[PDB]
Amino acid sequence: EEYVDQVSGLSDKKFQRPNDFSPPFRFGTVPNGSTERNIRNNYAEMHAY
Amino acid sequence: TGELFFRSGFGIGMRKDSPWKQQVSLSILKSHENGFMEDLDKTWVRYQEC
Repeated sequence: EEYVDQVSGLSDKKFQRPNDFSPPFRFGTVPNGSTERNIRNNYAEMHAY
Repeated sequence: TGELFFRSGFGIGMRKDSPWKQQVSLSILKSHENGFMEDLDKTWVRYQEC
């Protein structure tokens, strides 16, 4: 028994619905970057969280 | 099963000189930066039945 870990992507329930699940998940990065600007222009609520 | 090799992407073909070339070359980048391509992928490719 081994190798049990997988996620779908940026459309998963873990990213879209942090509160409507197990204790809130965590994910982030540094601000003032291209990835931060892209995720802010794409997913407002995800960035706010 | 296996590892990728000779990873070359697809593309839209056209003649040697045409404004439609640059138009499509900009529209594809805009779609990629917007999210349309991700929706198309998750709709027509990401079946995930197993």
